[PDB]
Amino acid sequence: IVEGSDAEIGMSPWQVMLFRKSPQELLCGASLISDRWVLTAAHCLLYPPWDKNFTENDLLVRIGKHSRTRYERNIEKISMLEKIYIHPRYNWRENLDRDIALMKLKKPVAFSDYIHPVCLPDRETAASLLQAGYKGRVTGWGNLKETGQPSVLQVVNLPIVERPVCKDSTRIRITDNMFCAGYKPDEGKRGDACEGDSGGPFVMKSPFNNRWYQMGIVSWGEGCDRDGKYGFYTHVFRLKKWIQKVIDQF
Amino acid sequence: EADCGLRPLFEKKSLEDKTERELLESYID
Amino acid sequence: DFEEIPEEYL
Ligand SMILES: N=C(N)NCCC[C@@H](NS(=O)(=O)Cc1ccccc1)C(=O)N1CCC[C@H]1C(=O)NCc1cc(Cl)ccc1CO
Ligand SMILES: *[C@@H]1O[C@H](CO)[C@@H](O)[C@H](O)[C@H]1NC(C)=O
Ligand code: NA
Ligand code: NA
Repeated sequence: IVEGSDAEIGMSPWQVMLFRKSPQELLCGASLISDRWVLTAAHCLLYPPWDKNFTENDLLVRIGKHSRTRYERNIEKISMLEKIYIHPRYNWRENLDRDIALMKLKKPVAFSDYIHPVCLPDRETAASLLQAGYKGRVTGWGNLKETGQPSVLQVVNLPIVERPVCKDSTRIRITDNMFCAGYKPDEGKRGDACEGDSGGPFVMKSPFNNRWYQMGIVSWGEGCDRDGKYGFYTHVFRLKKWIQKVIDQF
Repeated sequence: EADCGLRPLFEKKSLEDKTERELLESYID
Repeated sequence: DFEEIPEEYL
């Protein structure tokens, strides 16, 4: 996260770290959506242009974390993966359309002050909140700058951007399964996701019921925190039927 | 879950985090 | 740069 700040303790108790076993390193962010299911970006698991194709046994899920590198004894919980499900129409070839994946844990994780699931939006909450100017919050342990690394989880609040501005910022074909967020050059404030934040959540706090909803998944950008560029996020509600199909089936 | 999105150290105790108000203020409808 | 995690998690 570029131009963010240290998270408060327990601020994002749904935040998950995807951790590579060998070599031991941060792979991506992710989020906890129930005691057995974790949501992330498909490109965290499958991205052939970078020779990325992880299997269940390559990875661990670390939940309840704050420190990036420390083993947070008695706080974090480490889970193994039972199964990965990648969206069948995930478009890694072109533009990362439908950049979404689910991971089922081998065993349920116990909730605590530091571990708690985020809500997924329904149509109404999405309609109300996914509007240009409305701000969400992005969290992760990725790089502090495009070209270093944080001691603890970082957080930044960013406004959703009008779709024409998103489109006009890039040569990539944007789809309805994406939205973009970030400040414009003239707005002064800044901030963005960056390498390592992939797969983490873009959340909004509903003013109707005071619950946090995951509206987006950190997907792609052009550099990090560049003037005139924006971060692009998977539109979770637009892909919720798939999410529900997977959870209902498996 | 019925309890989703409510943080033990914040909403469950009626404590606010340092920047959530920034989000609320942007929700102008 | 990462602190070792318990062996049980393999
Ligand atoms: N005209 C185009 N070709 N546009 C599309 C480029 C997409 C690419 N951008 S990148 O190569 O700049 C990623 C990157 C950034 C910094 C350092 C190394 C790589 C990119 O973001 N990704 C490639 C696959 C993984 C993905 C990625 O790095 N996502 C992380 C990310 C997410 C967000 Cl929201 C903001 C910024 C970044 C990250 O941008
Ligand atoms: C990725 O991994 C699996 C097995 O290792 C394989 O079936 C698949 O074709 C590989 N490449 C993909 C999905 O693009
Ligand atoms: Na364009
Ligand atoms: Na920018």
